[PDB]
Amino acid sequence: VPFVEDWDLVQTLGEGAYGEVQLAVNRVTEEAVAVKIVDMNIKKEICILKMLNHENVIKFYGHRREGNIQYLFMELASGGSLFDRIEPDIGMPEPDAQRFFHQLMAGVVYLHGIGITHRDIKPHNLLLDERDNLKIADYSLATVFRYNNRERLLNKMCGTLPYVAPELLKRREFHAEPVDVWSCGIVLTAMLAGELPWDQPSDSCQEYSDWKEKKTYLNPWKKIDSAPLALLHKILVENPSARITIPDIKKDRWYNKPLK
Ligand SMILES: CN(C)c1ncnc2nc[nH]c12
Ligand SMILES: [Cl-]
Repeated sequence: VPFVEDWDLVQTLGEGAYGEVQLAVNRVTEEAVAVKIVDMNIKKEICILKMLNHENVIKFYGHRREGNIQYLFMELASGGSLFDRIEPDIGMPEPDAQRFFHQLMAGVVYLHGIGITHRDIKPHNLLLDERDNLKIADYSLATVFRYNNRERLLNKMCGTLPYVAPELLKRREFHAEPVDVWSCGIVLTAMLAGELPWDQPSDSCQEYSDWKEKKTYLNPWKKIDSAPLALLHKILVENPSARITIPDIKKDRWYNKPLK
């Protein structure tokens, strides 16, 4: 079994483009963490990771260079991902979706508050701890959109097409926060319907045209109760300046509904 200083690398949790993530167990003390292995953009990632301190964001423990391998030591989420809690074509019980959505908003308010955009919110990047607490993971696409209290517009296109906001396909430059809000709306759809609404929010996508024409008698919308669906009407708004902000999501009727 491979090892790093005091830790044993004992199994693969994830295989992504950006290296492997391993379960690491201190042989002495028995503490289990996760270790991202990069065979060396990473200067920046580690800088953002060291900023992160919130119960709904993956904590960064530190890194070691060992030749051309960088090791990034991070909080372990032993509950797997939100992706594995979503039943295809069904989703999950509304009260569980609501709790995960509450946690996802707490995490995203946190990141936006330290001027960080995640840029790839999707169920594979939302991990669960042993108590099913949600942790926003993977800061490999994350970037600074606010510094010294001044906003910078983004112009890099990145993310995952079914989760990306339409302005990202159409505008030369756009605001960071409404793109992350949109991807949370697609995550909420996936949790309540167990299906993604469209391949991408482009005019050439029939499913996206159908939503803009308010055909909510179609899937996935017909599986979603009127209350969460009215919130999805405010989140999945094509014009990012008309799109609901997180302060106004927090005042939404479904957001505040007591559930099982
Ligand atoms: C799958 N994967 C990337 C991970 N699994 C468990 N805990 C983690 N902490 C950071 N990434 C983790
Ligand atoms: Cl899905």
